[PDB]
Amino acid sequence: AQNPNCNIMIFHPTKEEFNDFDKYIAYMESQGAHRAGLAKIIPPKEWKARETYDNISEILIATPLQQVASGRAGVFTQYHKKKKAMTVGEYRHLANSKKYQTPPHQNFEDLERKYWKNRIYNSPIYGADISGSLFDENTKQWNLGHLGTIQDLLEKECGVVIEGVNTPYLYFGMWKTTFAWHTEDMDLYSINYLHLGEPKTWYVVPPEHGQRLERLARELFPGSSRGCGAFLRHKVALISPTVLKENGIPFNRITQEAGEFMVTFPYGYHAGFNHGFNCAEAINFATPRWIDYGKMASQCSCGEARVTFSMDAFVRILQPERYDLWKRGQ
Ligand SMILES: O=C(CCCc1ccccc1)Nc1cnccc1C(=O)O
Ligand SMILES: [Fe+2]
Ligand SMILES: [Zn+2]
Repeated sequence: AQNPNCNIMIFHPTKEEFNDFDKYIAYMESQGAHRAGLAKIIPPKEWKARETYDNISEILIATPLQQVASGRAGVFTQYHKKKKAMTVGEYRHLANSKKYQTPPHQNFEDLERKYWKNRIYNSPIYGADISGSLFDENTKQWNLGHLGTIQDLLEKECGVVIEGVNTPYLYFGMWKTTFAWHTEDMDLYSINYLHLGEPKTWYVVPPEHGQRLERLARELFPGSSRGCGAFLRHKVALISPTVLKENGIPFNRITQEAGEFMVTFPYGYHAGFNHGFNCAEAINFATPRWIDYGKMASQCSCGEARVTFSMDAFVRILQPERYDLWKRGQ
C-alpha cells in the first residue's frame, strides 16, 4: 500500500509528463496520492495558464456573497447573504480596503491562528461559482476548460449516453472567505488552479476516514443533522483543526499558492480559506475509479443543496433507487 499515512503529496511533472492529464492522475494514484484526499501539482517551469492577468477587471461578479458566521470560533455555520453585483476591479479594491485586507502577520501559521480565532467576528464577501475560464485558448496542457467531460467518462465506462455539459467556475476571494467542509457533488474529483493573488489554505480528511468526520459533524451540528442526512452538502459547516484534533479526526493541511494546481479525490472531505485577494478556477472531473464512489454518494433531498442540471443524469443512472426521492427533494 502506497502512502499509508495518507499524507498530502506534492508532484512536479516535467513538460513531457504534463501532456496527458488522465495518465498523470493515474500515475499520482499509483503513488497513493488519493489516500490523502488532496494532492498538489506544481506545473512545469515552462508552462503558463495565460499571458497576463492585466485585463480581468471587467469580469462581473453578478452575485457576491457575504459570508455571515454563527456559532463559536472553532465550530460554526456560515450563511451566504446576496449582495449587489460588482466588477472584479471593484471587488479587488474592496478586498484591499482597510475593512477587508489581510492583517499584519508573521507567517502562514500566524495567519491560520488569526483566521480561526477571528473568522466568526467578520463577514467577508466571496465572488464564488462564476461560470467561466481564465485559461488562454491556446494553453494546451491542464486547461481546465478543455478537459474531458464527466458525461463522456460515464458514457465510456457504462455505455450510456446522457445529457449535460460541465464547465469551469471562477472564484474571487479575499481574506477570511471560506469554503466549508464538503465532498464534491456525486463524490467527484475536483481540480483547482490558483490563477493569481494571495494563497488558499486547505484542510482535508482521507477518504477512508470520511465517515469519522461525518459522525463528528452530526454531533457538532445536531439541528442541521436532524434536518438533512447529508447536510454537509449544504456547504455551511466549519470545524477548526483544533476541534478535529480534540476529537481524533485524521486530517492534513496545506497551502496552495498562485500558479499551483490542487486536485481533490473522490470522497475527500475538504475545507479552507483565502489569505487575501485572489482568483481560482475549478471544475469537477471523473476517472474510471470514480464510478464506484458515484454509486455510493450521499444525496441531499431536503431541498437546501444546489443541484446542477448535470447531476440529474448522474443520480438517474448511478442511483436509480434514490432518483425519485432526490428529484422531489428539489
Ligand atoms: O465551495 C466553494 C465555494 C462555496 C460555494 C457555495 C456554497 C454555499 C452557497 C453558495 C456558494 N469553494 C470551494 C470548494 N472546494 C474547493 C475549493 C473551493 C474554493 O473556494 O476555492
Ligand atoms: Fe470542493
Ligand atoms: Zn439537505
